[PDB]
Amino acid sequence: EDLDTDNDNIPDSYERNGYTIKDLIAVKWEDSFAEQGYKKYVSNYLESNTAGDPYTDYEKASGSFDKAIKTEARDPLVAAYPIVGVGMEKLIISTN
Amino acid sequence: EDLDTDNDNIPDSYERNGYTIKDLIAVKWEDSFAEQGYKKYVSNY
Amino acid sequence: LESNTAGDPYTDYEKASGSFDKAIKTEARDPLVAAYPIVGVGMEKLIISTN
Amino acid sequence: ILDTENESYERRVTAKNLQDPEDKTPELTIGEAIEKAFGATKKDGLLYFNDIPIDESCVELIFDDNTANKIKDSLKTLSDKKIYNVKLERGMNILIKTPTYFTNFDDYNNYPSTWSNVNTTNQDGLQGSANKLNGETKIKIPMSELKPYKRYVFSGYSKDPLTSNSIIVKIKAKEEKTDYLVPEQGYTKFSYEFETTEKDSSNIEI
Amino acid sequence: LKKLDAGKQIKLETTQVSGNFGTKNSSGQIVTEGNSWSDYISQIDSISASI
Ligand SMILES: [Ca+2]
Ligand SMILES: [Ca+2]
Ligand SMILES: [Ca+2]
Ligand SMILES: [Ca+2]
Ligand SMILES: [Ca+2]
Repeated sequence: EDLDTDNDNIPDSYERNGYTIKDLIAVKWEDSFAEQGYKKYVSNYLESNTAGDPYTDYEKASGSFDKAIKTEARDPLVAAYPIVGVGMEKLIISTN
Repeated sequence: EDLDTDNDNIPDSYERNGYTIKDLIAVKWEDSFAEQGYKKYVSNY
Repeated sequence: LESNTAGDPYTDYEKASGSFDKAIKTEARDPLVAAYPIVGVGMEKLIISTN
Repeated sequence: ILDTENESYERRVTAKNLQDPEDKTPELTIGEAIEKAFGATKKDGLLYFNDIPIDESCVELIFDDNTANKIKDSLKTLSDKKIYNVKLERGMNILIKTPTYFTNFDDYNNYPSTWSNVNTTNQDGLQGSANKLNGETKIKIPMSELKPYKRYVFSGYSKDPLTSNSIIVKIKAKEEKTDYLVPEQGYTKFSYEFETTEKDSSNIEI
Repeated sequence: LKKLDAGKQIKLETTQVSGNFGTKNSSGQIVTEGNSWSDYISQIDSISASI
């Protein structure tokens, strides 16, 4: 009842029932933790990377990754993933 | 009767008679596991 | 006294056991037959030109 | 995708595979997926983005044909016919295009001009207040508050709780058009379409 | 160009393709460079049947 099947520092029951990170440690989620600023996280207790991105569930939830990653990509279910494209600002047509 | 000759975490008798994966562990296949979503696997031991 | 009797990349046990690449022919499992490719080129159409 | 004029966003959210019994990924609904993806906060369970109201009522959802089939079939067995109550599934493409101007008649007013005679202090509208007073409601949009050659849509929700007389909506943007909206005692939406032109035209009157 | 008018068709036969596969390192760390697919094409096609 305190196993870690995927070895991502978050126990199985926490990933199933909800957890949050306090002092770089995954704690069981109480409903009073909200209104303080804490978010409720859930993840796959058999996957170490639930969203399939380079970062494990703990690195995401803990925020223990690149600090330029958006705050919503700390959720083990939202993937840290860039959408890059090109946009035109002036169009120039020539005869030569 | 619980050897692993090829060292692929699945025992010989399971690979010969049928197995499935439950919680990242190879378990012996019961015919009730189907209808739950589980597939029967066999491989070279 | 030799670990590779035929002199090929594979030891006597890997050959006899078949414990190598599965595209190697069945006779090259014999420690005395060498696993060894004979590659050549063969012509299928001959084209001659003036230019 | 969330379009939110002046900035666009694109997200990927993990969805459980229902055929795999060993896929222990947490199950989400479309509303929970949207809240997790864009960091939306819910005021009355209504999922504001920053302060732009985001709901199946406050914005317009756009799917591809495969996602709309999976949503239409799951919309039947659901008691709450809310789109945000359908499960998230794999390969499901959603697009949220927030409106340029919007009013719920309760707390959010984004229009640059005003409507004629509101009559809030009600308790209908799917939430909060609504509009009343058969007298004509119109709005003047200076055509400097819109883009030159775009095609727009105008939507809202309308209820007539006694299956009574019709509503008649006319829009003067490029082709002055008129249509006959017959409400129902429940709430529905109309979504009439118009279009601007002329690069600083006359004005826009709905 | 006249065979093209007689209703013949142009075929695009792919003779080989080069590509990689991904191997996770037990923490979700995929790598693809160095994992060439051609190292398994000969071995798979030899013990298999095509459907
Ligand atoms: Ca875990
Ligand atoms: Ca996990
Ligand atoms: Ca084995
Ligand atoms: Ca020897
Ligand atoms: Ca309202």
